[PDB]
Amino acid sequence: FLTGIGIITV
Amino acid sequence: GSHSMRYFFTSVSRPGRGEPRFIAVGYVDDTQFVRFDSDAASQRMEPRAPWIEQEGPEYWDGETRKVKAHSQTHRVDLGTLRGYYNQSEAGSHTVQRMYGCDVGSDWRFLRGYHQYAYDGKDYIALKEDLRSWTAADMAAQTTKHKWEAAHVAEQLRAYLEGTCVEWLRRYLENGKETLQRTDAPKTHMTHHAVSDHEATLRCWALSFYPAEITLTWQRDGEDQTQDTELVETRPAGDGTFQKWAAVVVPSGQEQRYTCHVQHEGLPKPLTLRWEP
Amino acid sequence: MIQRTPKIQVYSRHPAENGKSNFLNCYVSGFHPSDIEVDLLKNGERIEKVEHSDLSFSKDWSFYLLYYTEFTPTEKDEYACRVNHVTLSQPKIVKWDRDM
Repeated sequence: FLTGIGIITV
Repeated sequence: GSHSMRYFFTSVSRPGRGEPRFIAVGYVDDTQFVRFDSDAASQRMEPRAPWIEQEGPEYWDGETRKVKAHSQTHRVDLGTLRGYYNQSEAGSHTVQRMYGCDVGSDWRFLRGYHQYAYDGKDYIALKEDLRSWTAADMAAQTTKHKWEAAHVAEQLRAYLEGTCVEWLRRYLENGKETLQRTDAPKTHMTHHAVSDHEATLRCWALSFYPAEITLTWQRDGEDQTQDTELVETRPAGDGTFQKWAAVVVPSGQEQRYTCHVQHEGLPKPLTLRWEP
Repeated sequence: MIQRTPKIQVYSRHPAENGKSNFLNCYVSGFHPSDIEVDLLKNGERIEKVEHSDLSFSKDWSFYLLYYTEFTPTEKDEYACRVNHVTLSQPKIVKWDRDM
């Protein structure tokens, strides 16, 4: 279940 | 009785103006179950295991949306990383990301992880404490600063501690037949006279699961770790694994050699001798 | 820019008894970068319908794929896996041995 938060650009 | 769920994301840029390829795959243990490929026709999270198909219309939107948002951020990362390392727009470059959670024999949180690589090497990694960052070069540090300021660690943390474990469970429960099975190695031994002097003995472990295993030859007592040809464990293509370990020996001395097979799926570590 | 040549294993899904239907597998791993080319061969010519798993990778960031197609091993027939990658000068052929 992919996280919906915590992924933003470097 | 430990389980994990991991997602793995690869984004590769193309020369020039061409769109980056995005691939995502998800795993519970050694079992993959979802994938996404920018190159493929659907444009969706597609199921890769039978038991994940029990999930409904909404589930597939959620993961489709979320995987596209993951892709949009990889698309932009590549642009930024191509800048932080002042690299021409000519060459291909790879971003990889991995994150996931582990529960133990009793389905409670054990550990989580989130790691990011650029060009085949560590770039930024979430620490074990899940609260702070290891940065592999002053470019990662630019990121580290950006990610601190947006509380990225606490965000992934919450995920890893919450929904990640809760979904792992649902999958463990709904793919019962696949995921919480233990398959001991089916073993055999082969022998081939490879000259007058010597012979090859080859010890095989077949159709085992999970993939973890140890095949080691010994001669008499002390063991042969050095004179052994061992391949790395490998998928059978039907959800199980194969491995083998071989040793070359003097013809008529093969009874002196013994193969040791350890695997969660064997109550006792098997030992094998060429017994034709 | 790390590069790593693929390690390559060619083996069958089930133990080979010849004249029986089986799966010829080609496992390429430990490679970087991702772009890779894999042909399953029968007597040095491409087997028609080859399928592969979804690109994934290991903790060391190196990649792995598994290619497979259905085949029926014989005495006469030579199978092999042929691999290419930026790390290689010419393709690498790995012949299939029923006991490897």
